[PDB]
Amino acid sequence: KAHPPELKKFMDKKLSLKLNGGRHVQGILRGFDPFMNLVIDECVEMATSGQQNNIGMVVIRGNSIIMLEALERV
Amino acid sequence: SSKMLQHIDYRMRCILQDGRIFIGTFKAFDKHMNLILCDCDEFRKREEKRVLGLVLLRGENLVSMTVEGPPPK
Amino acid sequence: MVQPINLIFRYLQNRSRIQVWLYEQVNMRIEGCIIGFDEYMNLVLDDAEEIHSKTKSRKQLGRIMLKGDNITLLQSV
Amino acid sequence: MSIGVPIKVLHEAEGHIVTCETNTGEVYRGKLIEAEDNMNCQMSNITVTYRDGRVAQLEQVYIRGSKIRFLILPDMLKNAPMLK
Amino acid sequence: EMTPEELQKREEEEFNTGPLSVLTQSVKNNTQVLINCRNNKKLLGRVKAFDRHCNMVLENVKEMWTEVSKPVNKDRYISKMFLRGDSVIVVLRNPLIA
Amino acid sequence: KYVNGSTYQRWQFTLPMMSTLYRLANQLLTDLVDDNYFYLFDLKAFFTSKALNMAIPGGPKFEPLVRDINLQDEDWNEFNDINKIIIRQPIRTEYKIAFPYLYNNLPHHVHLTWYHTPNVVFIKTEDPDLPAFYFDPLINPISHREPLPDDDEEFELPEFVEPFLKDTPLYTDNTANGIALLWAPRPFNLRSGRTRRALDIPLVKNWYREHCPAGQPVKVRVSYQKLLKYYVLNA
Amino acid sequence: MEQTLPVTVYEMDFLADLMDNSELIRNVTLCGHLHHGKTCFVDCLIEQTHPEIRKRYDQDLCYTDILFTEQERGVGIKSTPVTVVLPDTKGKSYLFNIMDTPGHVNFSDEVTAGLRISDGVVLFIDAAEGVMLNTERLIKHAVQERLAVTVCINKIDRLILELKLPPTDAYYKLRHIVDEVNGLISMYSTDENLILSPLLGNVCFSSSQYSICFTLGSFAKIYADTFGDINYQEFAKRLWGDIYFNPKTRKFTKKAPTSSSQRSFVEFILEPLYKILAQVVGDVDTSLPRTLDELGIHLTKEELKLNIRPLLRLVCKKFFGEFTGFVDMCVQHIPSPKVGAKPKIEHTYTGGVDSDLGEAMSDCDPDGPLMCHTTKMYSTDDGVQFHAFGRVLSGTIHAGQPVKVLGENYTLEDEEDSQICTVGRLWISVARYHIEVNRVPAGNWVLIEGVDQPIVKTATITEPRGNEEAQIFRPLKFNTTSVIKIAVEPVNPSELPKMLDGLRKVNKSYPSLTTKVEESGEHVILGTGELYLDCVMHDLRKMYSEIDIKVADPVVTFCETVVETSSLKCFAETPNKKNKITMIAEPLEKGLAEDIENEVVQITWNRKKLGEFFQTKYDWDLLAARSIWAFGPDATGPNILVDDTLPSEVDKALLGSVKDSIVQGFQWGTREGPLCDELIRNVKFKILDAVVAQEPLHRGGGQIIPTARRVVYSAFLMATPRLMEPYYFVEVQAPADCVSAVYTVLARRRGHVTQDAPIPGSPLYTIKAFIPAIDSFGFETDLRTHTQGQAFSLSVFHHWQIVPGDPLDKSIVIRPLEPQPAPHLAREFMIKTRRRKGLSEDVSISKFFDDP
RNA sequence: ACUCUGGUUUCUCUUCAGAUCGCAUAAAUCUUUCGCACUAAAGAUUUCCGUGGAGAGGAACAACUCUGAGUCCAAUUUUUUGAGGCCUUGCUUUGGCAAGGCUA
Ligand SMILES: Nc1nc2c(ncn2[C@@H]2O[C@H](COP(=O)(O)OP(=O)(O)OP(=O)(O)O)[C@@H](O)[C@H]2O)c(=O)[nH]1
Ligand SMILES: [Mg+2]
Repeated sequence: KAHPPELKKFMDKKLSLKLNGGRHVQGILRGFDPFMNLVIDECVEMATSGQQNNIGMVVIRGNSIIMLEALERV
Repeated sequence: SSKMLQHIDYRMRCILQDGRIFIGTFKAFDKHMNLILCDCDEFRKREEKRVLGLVLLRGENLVSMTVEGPPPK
Repeated sequence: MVQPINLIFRYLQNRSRIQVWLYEQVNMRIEGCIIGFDEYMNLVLDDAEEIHSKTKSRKQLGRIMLKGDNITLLQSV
Repeated sequence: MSIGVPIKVLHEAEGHIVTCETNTGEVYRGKLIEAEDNMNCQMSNITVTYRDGRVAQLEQVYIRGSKIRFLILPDMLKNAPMLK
Repeated sequence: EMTPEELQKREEEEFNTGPLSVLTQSVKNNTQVLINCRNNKKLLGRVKAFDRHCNMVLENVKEMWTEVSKPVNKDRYISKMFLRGDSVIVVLRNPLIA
Repeated sequence: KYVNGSTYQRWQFTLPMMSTLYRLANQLLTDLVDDNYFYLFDLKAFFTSKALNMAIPGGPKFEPLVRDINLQDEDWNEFNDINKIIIRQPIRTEYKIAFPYLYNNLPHHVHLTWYHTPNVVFIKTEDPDLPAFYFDPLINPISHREPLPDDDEEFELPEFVEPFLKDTPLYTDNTANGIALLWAPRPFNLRSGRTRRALDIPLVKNWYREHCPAGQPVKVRVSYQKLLKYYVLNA
Repeated sequence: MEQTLPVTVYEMDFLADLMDNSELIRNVTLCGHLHHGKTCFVDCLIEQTHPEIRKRYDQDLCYTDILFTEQERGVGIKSTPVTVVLPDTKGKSYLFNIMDTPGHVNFSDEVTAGLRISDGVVLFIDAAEGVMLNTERLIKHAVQERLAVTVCINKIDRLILELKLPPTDAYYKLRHIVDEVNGLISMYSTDENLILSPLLGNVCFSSSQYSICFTLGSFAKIYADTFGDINYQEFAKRLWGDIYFNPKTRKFTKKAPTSSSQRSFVEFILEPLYKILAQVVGDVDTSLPRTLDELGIHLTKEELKLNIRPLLRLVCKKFFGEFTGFVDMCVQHIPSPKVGAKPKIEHTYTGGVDSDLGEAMSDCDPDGPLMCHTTKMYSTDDGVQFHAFGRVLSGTIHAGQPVKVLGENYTLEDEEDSQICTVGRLWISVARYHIEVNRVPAGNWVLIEGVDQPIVKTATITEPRGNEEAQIFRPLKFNTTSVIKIAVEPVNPSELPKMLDGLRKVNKSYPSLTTKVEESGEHVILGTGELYLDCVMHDLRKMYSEIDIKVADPVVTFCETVVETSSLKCFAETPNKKNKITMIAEPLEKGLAEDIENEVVQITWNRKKLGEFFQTKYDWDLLAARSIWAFGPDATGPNILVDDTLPSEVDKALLGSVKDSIVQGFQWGTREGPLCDELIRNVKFKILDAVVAQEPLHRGGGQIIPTARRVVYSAFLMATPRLMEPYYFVEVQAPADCVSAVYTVLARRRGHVTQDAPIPGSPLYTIKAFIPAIDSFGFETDLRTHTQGQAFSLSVFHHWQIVPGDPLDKSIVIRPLEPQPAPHLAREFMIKTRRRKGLSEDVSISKFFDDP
């Protein structure tokens, strides 16, 4: 009965994820599941050390996701 | 689950998982123990009372409910 | 549009250098060669290794079954 | 029998200004755009008070409902029909 | 689940062959059990019954927990307890000394 | 099961019983599915015509309700100047009943008739060997000719599900009869009712309430109009 | 407040709190054709939101139609607003400001008064009748007033219980209706982003007799509450439109399995609806309880004893439940009005969106400068005091708060049509009760007491002591033209003031009513038809003035046109004998009057785009096309004033010195006209030459306005003048056998039948015809009497056509009380109007010259 | 899924009923209007034919269908855990609290 999180507003958008342990990440959304695990293109890591770390396509478990901010205008 | 339908509109005190206190009028609940409390005042420790309003407390962070006062008129 | 477990299947099809983050453990991440997933994102890694951020002594683990309830983020290299 | 009253009040709070506290102590006040059965709140025009006291302006926010400690809804919904 | 059958006793095939079978042993052997539980505590007792959430009824328990001073280990004896089973780290049949 | 009791006060009938009673009373009923037939021929129309001292052609004729304005006694104002009046069609009696406030000076005790009710397009079923839901040839044909999702999308309908009444037949052997009972005159559109006296049931009241048929002699036409006259005086 | 309000499902504190959040408000006009189900749909929404307000079993509660003439006629006459709180499919309650508008085409103006204060439209379509006259006209008027258009295909039970169509063929009927509405919207709008399909949620299916109402999402949610695991929005994306269901792969395919499978709409929606209606009406006693058990409906033993139509209404009230598909449709597809404030200000505000107040009105904020706009005046049933009804577009009206009402003639330089009125009381107007409120924020509709005195039709209420640069909203551009003209006098002249009082009151009640006094002292009411003027006359004699009133015969207003250029170039000097103006009048090009009237051109454009239009569309030189001064009697009227004055012969600055007065005299001349003092139409007035006096006290004003009117009149009369007839477009809905009867009725009244086309999927035909409006008096009575009520006609104004006579023909003798033949009808129509007007017996072409 | 109401029919009485009390329609009387009153209209009253509801009383057989009430879920998203341990200050109600940094 697990409905998907309502995120076609946020598809192909530049979002900054907040992750669990005070962590942060940035990237383009590419999709989801009903469990809100997000797949991300052009992922820049953006740690608290201050230097920005690009990766690319990553997958983030939805358990660890605190918030999405759409940095791009939806 | 009439054990908390017995407690609707009673002014209840909800101790939370961080230790914060929600003294609010117990309006509604569900199977996940998400509470709807109206006119809810938060009590934290140094004492201060912080009025919030209609709090939708998610059930994950609720520890313990207890009655503070009878339902108002 | 990519759904995530399809990209996990593409990761094992690529047998990439998957670095997996941890829930609540921001210091230690784990490199690995991904082989298998399931319904609940449990991941087996062939040459997995612990990387700290203060220590940064990469310890080799072998093929692990890291539980789905512990991972945060599957990056590559 | 299926959906509870507080998620009906959360759906009734859409369009209004709700202030949601999350698990990491960050308080998000702004216009709740959409909310689901799980408490995933797409909100907008968000004033954010972090734990330190800093206030930021984040114009489009999607909070995962697992991390929500509570939401403070408008008292208009004290007269909402599902709270009767 | 691809086993939606009404006559579900696979959960004690779980308790004879699987991982939780270690405690049906102490349902039947009446053996002393050491439990490392989440507040850095130890619960040694004898589990009378349990099932899939690992919630156990334990009888005649000595519980150990240490305090800082730098740690001295204190004890308290409890008659008999219900223990919610997500509040464990590990469960241990106490070993054969002989 | 079918009546109140021995007092014979309330009846409740099965719709096959009401269908076959409707078929047995077919000769006494006009098979009108509307009251559009009684446009300018209903009670309000006749109350209006009595109030205006005007006679609808198929209808009754009364004494004047008010003393008439003699149009040779009014004295050529600038209002009733006949050199100002554009005559296209004669403003009939029917137009002053149909719009009593537009076409009458002094409409007093006058009744606004019901306007159009929408045309009940009910296709009576000649053949019971026909399905109850059937594209009858009275129905004009629909000459054939969309954001549809792709078939590659993974929407599945789950196993328990199918349409709501898939086991139920679309029509039964008494479905067209009940649809015909929807458009049946009173008392045949009922399935429960209160019992009436045999005095109280006029078998032919809705006969003179129709227009008098074509080709009738003058005495039956004045009989229709005078039956209407005492119908309207009663009402 | 605290007034005594009926028992309702919501509570009025929640309604007053949804009033503040203007994201949860839907200003909706329910508009459609006559008797297409709108009032019964509002009745269904009222029965949903009011548990004690219930429809009687054998007779439909209307609950709007609160007038006596509405209850007796059965035709909706005035728009009744209803403010309910309706829950959505997700359970979310939205405030709904619903305008139940009359679907009769004569009362089309009333729909416009609802279309102005609405952000959206629900177009109600009879599923049996399909798209009719007023559905096309309100599609046109709804996409032209920049409104979001949704469709409720009401009366789907007529597909089941009347036509007894198969479910595939009734799907074809509904699909044809949706395709017809899509074709009409693509006709009247260049945009194709407003495609109406039930897949989008734009189309709702309904039966307001039996309280059926579903979109695809709300019917899919019945499956989602019956079977748990299904997500209903993805299902609703598959339910309509040549998508078949494969029950072996459980997947919806575009390719049909088995070639005898049905569409998803027929299988999953229409066949359950048919089986519900067929099990109720056919098999109540035998097999209704087992299918009711299959649907989850249990009825009481008292409830199964009902007759078949109340039992149908009850069974579908329990199955479909609340009308959450209507709320789905109007929430997804009708703006916010926060979102809908900007097209509303761009379309209807005279300053536009780019003003400093147009910006603050696009924000729609309740803490803004007050910019209420009232389009309707609702009389209380004592008749004395009116209440102005409209929407607050910014700010908040308060009861007791003094306020500045601006009438329609208020410009920012002519500030005298304003008046500072104290707002007496505020009501949230539901139909049969009013919720008295202390304030009304922006986006909401409001009945206002105390602002009724300084306004006739349409007001902009602002605040005093601020908003000094506050302009009015545009007056209601109506769908049609009030053409039918009745003269009205009291029976006893001593009670003339009551009638005059009542005349003012019907001028407030009916938005396209024109009450004027002609030069003979004749009081004249203009209306759109005979039902419209019958209700106006009823309200005049019964509601407002309690006196007896003689009516004249209904006549029409004529227009005046020319057919060739003027014979001699006409001139007029002022009474100074300076300032000669020299005009000719020639007929406009074909379709140009339709372009000026339907705002295809504006004088509000710059000279470049206007000249480019007239060059690329009507073969004008850019010499002539850059020389357009004005546009007929109003800013959008069917005449043109051009100056062909060369700058060699005329000083162009000295001509622009008196351009305003020549334009004013031309507009007044085309407003009255020299034949019968009725509007000049389709005439190009070319100023050929213009002597202008040098010093400004010798030109201007009292000299050049009547001189310009005299040269407009003489240039008109020297061109060969013709009268114009209003022609009514008549849509007749007859049976197939009554078509030759409709032809016979129209042949006696100069009516030309355009078409007789079968209503596809109904046994009826539509005969579209063109009757003259002077020949339409009792036409619908002739038609419905001759066809024994089976044919029914609605006639609305279409165009003006030249009367077949010649009006300046003294050779024609007219015996006074005879129907004249066609070839001198214009001579009858000109002089009798002239007698009615009271002007002279004949107009000579030399009356406005200077030679005689 | 276990228990206690209420029934239905018929006969009669009493009272209310401007509700199509009647999906039918009479008669009398009075007043008014015109004719010049079965062949005529209005208003009002009354009587009849004979209703619905409520209340009450009798007597016939049904007694728990109905209207109600009392009476299968440990794997992300809530209820089968990221939990527990270290450091500085403000006060210590010398138990320690509050904030932040951590470590896992
Ligand atoms: N068969 C059928 N008839 C309906 C339905 N809805 C309404 N009607 C009938 O159709 C007639 C339409 O009347 P209304 O709906 O009240 O009028 P309207 O549609 O608002 O149009 P206006 O008269 O202009 O106000 C009514 O007599 C209703 O009894 C329907 O769904 N099915
Ligand atoms: Mg209506």
